[PDB]
Amino acid sequence: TARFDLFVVGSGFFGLTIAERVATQLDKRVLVLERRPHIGGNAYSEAEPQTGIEVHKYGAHLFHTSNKRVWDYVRQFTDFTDYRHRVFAMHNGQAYQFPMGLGLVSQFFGKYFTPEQARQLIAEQAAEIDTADAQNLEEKAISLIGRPLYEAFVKGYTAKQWQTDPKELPAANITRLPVRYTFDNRYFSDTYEGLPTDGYTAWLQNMAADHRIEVRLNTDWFDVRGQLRPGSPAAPVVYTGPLDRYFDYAEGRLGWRTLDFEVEVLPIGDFQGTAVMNYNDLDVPYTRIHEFRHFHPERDYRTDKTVIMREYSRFAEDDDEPYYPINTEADRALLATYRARAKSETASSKVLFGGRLGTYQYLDMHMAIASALNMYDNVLAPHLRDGVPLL
Amino acid sequence: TARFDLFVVGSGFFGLTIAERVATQLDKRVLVLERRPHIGGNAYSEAEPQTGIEVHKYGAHLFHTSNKRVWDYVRQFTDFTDYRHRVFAMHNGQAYQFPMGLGLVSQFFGKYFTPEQARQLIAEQAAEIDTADAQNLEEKAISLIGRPLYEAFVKGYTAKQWQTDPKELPAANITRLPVRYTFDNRYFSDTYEGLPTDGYTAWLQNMAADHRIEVRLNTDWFDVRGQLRPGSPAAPVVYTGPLDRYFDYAEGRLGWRTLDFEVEVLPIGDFQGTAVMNYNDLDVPYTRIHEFRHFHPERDYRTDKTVIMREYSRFAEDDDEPYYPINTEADRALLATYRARAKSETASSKVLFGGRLGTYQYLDMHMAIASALNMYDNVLAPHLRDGVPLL
Ligand SMILES: Cc1cc2nc3c(=O)[nH]c(=O)nc-3n(C[C@H](O)[C@H](O)[C@H](O)COP(=O)(O)OP(=O)(O)OC[C@H]3O[C@@H](n4cnc5c(N)ncnc54)[C@H](O)[C@@H]3O)c2cc1C
Ligand SMILES: Cc1cc2nc3c(=O)[nH]c(=O)nc-3n(C[C@H](O)[C@H](O)[C@H](O)COP(=O)(O)OP(=O)(O)OC[C@H]3O[C@@H](n4cnc5c(N)ncnc54)[C@H](O)[C@@H]3O)c2cc1C
Ligand SMILES: O=c1ccn([C@@H]2O[C@H](COP(=O)(O)OP(=O)(O)O[C@H]3O[C@H](CO)[C@H](O)C(F)(F)C3(F)F)[C@@H](O)[C@H]2O)c(=O)[nH]1
Ligand SMILES: O=c1ccn([C@@H]2O[C@H](COP(=O)(O)OP(=O)(O)O[C@H]3O[C@H](CO)[C@H](O)C(F)(F)C3(F)F)[C@@H](O)[C@H]2O)c(=O)[nH]1
Repeated sequence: TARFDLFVVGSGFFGLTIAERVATQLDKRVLVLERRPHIGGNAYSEAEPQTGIEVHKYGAHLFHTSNKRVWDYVRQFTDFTDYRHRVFAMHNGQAYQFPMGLGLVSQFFGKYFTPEQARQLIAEQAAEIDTADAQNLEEKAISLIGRPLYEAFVKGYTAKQWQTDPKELPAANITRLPVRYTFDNRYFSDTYEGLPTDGYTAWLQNMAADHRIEVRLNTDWFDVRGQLRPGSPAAPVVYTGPLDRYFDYAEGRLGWRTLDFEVEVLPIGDFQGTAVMNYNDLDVPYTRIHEFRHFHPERDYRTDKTVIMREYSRFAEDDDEPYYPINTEADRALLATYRARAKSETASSKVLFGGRLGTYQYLDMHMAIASALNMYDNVLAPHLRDGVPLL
Repeated sequence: TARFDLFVVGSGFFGLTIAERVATQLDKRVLVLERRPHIGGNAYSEAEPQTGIEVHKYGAHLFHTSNKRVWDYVRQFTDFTDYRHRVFAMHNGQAYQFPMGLGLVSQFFGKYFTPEQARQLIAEQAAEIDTADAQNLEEKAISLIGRPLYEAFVKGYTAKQWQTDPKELPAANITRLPVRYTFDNRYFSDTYEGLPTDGYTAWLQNMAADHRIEVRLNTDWFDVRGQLRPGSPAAPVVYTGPLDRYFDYAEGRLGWRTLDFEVEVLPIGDFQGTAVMNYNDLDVPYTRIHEFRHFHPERDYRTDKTVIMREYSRFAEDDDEPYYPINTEADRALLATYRARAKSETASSKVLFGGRLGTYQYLDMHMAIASALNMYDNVLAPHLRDGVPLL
């Protein structure tokens, strides 16, 4: 007589992966509850009416992974193009090859450097701190790319994105970018990469297309959990919303970063001649500019119009939507207290916590999907199928 | 009682395509005669013993095509990697993004140019001649990329490759390179591109693997045609050797360009950090340098050794192997006389002429394969199957 076998809070890639796996592999009924008027979370996309160009409404999303299982899993719901993401950096009125590589070095220092000459120069300029003993973002970056490059391509950019002292930011944030001594300027270094052939929304709709999956939009979990859970007493709950918001900020508010976007349809065919242009200087407010027509070069759009998007970073207010965890020393101490409360909620009320917002972690699409598969394999499936305790 | 149904002179991509199609689609026996001690022509490759790195013995060969039929045809004999060829240009001790694009323009002129600002600058600097009215290479290049770029990236390079006045060289030679106003630096602009997964030699061996195809190496056609053709009187002949050499240079010698190579195994892991580096300046003898480890970035070779190859251009002597047709006005006049003789040989002795050497034409791998398929479909197959006259 139980209506649902599982509750899922959030229709992001983590939530949809969980819902899809439980519904199709266990033949169970899943209710997905979404606060927003649309599914997919921040991966939600829409076609711009004038051009037909797919616009990433919540910031550019580029898919990439070296996990074969994840790669094989996502291909069940969408095809991928042969797109290879590349980023250019604007500094002092000049566009630079990016990231760290022979192109960047040769441009910034005025002459060509062999792979060995480049390693030497950097080694010299990284002498202050070694890579292994780097506590924070600043120590890590300087140890990897040297100081003169750090000031001209990291200092200003980091200040605009976090508004937090780099000595207080995690070192893992900078290791997201590949450190290279070749002319290769692929922004990612994963085995598999590409954009959804028919868009992200179509991809996300396929994952929730199963008839055993019900998605209720414009619905807040905390407004309806009092009535739904009695309808299905034994049904566990997978929560992917903000971790601190779940406990009503009892111990305090975790530091988040949010983003403002500026979408504009220009009466020209090409604005910058590339997909993403980073702006490292402080004389400009936005961190970077996206031109979505270059996301799909295999497609042919009108050559008299183009759609660009400028990106702005600031602290996430109470009514803002959290995009990036800050993870300072104070933030991590607060996180540990919420992790304890979360661990108690699992034992007391069968509530699991996952996703970027649910765990306060810097998660990409492929990392959240992989994390969702792990939670399913090791936690959810043994419980829903064999009755194994959730923790 | 006829031993062979077809004679093929040359085991290049043109010759092997012809042989493979006739043998498998018509169930006919084909004799392939090769002057060299190996098959594949200039596409022949070998693994360097110290590293295991595939070396293109007769110059770097990059496959690319927009022809779906050709693409589907070649995949029957080999797989292709996701390799995308890119070339960098060395000038005045600095490495430049190549070819014509926003990267090159921004580097050479000292500041960033928008796609519109770039079109303006070039337009100004191309004012002398318009693209449509370009008679030769020099007029075509200047009309496309402007003069200051022409002198710094085309003048010196063209002088080293052809040693012929650019006003006397074909305009089609420069249109091989994509003219761009974006940051895209893909050297080719075809739909399909990649390198043979298991090497070129394995690819070529598969095309001639059929039991109805016999390949005789170290055999010159003109030494054995007197005895072979009586053995198979009705068998046509597909000749892919030098057109003028076939008629013993009766009307004169066509102008060809040959190449000398300098292969070296260096005691370092990386020489230039990219596959191909062009040298546009005259203060260096070689036209470009290839580093073959970057041809296959999906592979992992030893990091203490690397194999490079320097390329030198000069006029093809009598004992040299012709690589590039010069095609001056005098050359084309001589070609017209050989085309008439060739047309007579087809009527009198059933001898077809194809390939880069057989037609004195600037042919790529995909263009020769496509040309071979056309000759098969429209000429050879109707003759060998229905008895239709060859011309
Ligand atoms: C600006 C930005 C850029 C990114 N770029 C990339 C990229 O380039 N490549 C890449 O691989 N990844 C990228 N990511 C990461 C990726 O978008 C997400 O991690 C991904 O969607 C994974 O799912 P998630 O569960 O963390 O969903 P999230 O989208 O982080 O959000 C999950 C959902 O929970 C819902 N929710 C929250 N609270 C409630 C509630 N109370 N009731 C109901 N629903 C609720 C929200 O509506 C939200 O839709 C980016 C993320 C951001 C923010
Ligand atoms: C230096 C160079 C670089 C190239 N790079 C590329 C590239 O990057 N991408 C691309 O798509 N294409 C490239 N090509 C083109 C390509 O290599 C050839 O066009 C291709 O092999 C097509 O076949 P072909 O018949 O023209 O054979 P070719 O190799 O031009 O030669 C055909 C064969 O005829 C044989 N032969 C000649 N005379 C006799 C005789 N009397 N008896 C017996 N045999 C004879 C020769 O041994 C030779 O092997 C390049 C060519 C050269 C020369
Ligand atoms: O020019 C730069 C670029 C980055 N950084 C530092 O690296 C950190 C992370 O860089 P990222 O590019 O990974 O930042 P993200 O916003 O998470 O990455 C998004 O932006 C990219 C746009 O090309 C991609 O869309 C993406 F995949 F990496 C992203 F979507 F997640 C930054 O926070 C900053 O501190 C710099 O310091 N300077
Ligand atoms: O820097 C340059 C480069 C090219 N050129 C002009 O374009 C003409 C053709 O350029 P190409 O690159 O097509 O010359 P090719 O030798 O036929 O091309 C070979 O070299 C390339 C190496 O990256 C590729 O391997 C290839 F495919 F294009 C090639 F094998 F055929 C040149 O003859 C020259 O006049 C220049 O003037 N300057």
